Amino acid sequence: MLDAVTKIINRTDAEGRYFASKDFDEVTRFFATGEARLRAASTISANAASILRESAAALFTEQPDLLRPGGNAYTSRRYAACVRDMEYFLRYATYALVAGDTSVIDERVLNGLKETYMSLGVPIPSTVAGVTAMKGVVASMIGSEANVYFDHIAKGLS
Amino acid sequence: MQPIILRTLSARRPVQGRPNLETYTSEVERWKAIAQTQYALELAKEMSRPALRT
Ligand SMILES: CCC1=C(C)/C(=C/C2=NC(=C\c3[nH]c(/C=C4\NC(=O)[C@H](C)[C@H]4CC)c(C)c3CCC(=O)O)/C(CCC(=O)O)=C2C)NC1=O
Ligand SMILES: CCC1=C(C)/C(=C/C2=NC(=C\c3[nH]c(/C=C4\NC(=O)[C@H](C)[C@H]4CC)c(C)c3CCC(=O)O)/C(CCC(=O)O)=C2C)NC1=O
Repeated sequence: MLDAVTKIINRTDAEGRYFASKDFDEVTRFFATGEARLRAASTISANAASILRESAAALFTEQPDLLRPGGNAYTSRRYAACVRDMEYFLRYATYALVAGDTSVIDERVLNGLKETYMSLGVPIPSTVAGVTAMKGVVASMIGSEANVYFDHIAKGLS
Repeated sequence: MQPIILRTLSARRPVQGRPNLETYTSEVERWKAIAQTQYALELAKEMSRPALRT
């Protein structure tokens, strides 16, 4: 997969040129923000259970119809699948935050997710509501460092 | 006519044949390689340019 540094390397290699001053400034900016990004990623990892608990509660308080019979989150199995998908979103958001790039979300998460949900009848707007709830819960904990990755997942899903 | 006049004096050069030039030939090959390298650098710079950006 790709992080920011590999993105810069790939760009320069496709141009067939050595790194220049601008590319070095870009990679230094990446190295500068890296430590804050690891702190955010470690905090998310340590508190992942709490984040899932709060975000699932927020989603199912916003939309109580999902849990009632006939809803897409009505069973132990469909509820477990739902919280599992939120777990996926958080884990891959942490990956993207460490990488500094969203291509891992496009490849491992978004590609085929719309068709999976349409095939199964998962309500995509409600899943986006869940991603937004997770974004708020996570921002309440680490700040605004992971906002762009959740926004990426939300745009890709919608 | 009675002075001693010397008509056919031997030359300095020895009777032997020309010495082989193998070492000189190798050193000229080295200079040719050095000269070839600098033009090869220009053509190699041309080789690394991107594909369809004319
Ligand atoms: C039809 C099949 C089906 C099952 C079996 C089912 C169980 C179930 N119970 C849940 C929450 C819950 N479950 C309990 C029950 C516990 N409270 C005490 O600790 C007791 C020891 C114990 C019950 C005897 C409580 C209080 C909650 C809500 C609080 C929470 O989020 O943990 C949830 C999460 C969604 C929600 O908040 O409603 C599920 C999916 N749901 C289903 O659709
Ligand atoms: C790593 C990236 C990745 C993602 C994102 C992913 C999503 C995903 N969700 C699935 C099912 C599901 N996903 C959901 C979740 C929905 N329920 C709604 O109420 C919510 C709004 C919403 C979640 C927030 C549900 C209920 C199912 C079960 C659907 C069914 O079997 O009918 C399935 C089918 C496999 C299964 O039955 O567990 C996939 C592949 N899989 C992946 O490998």
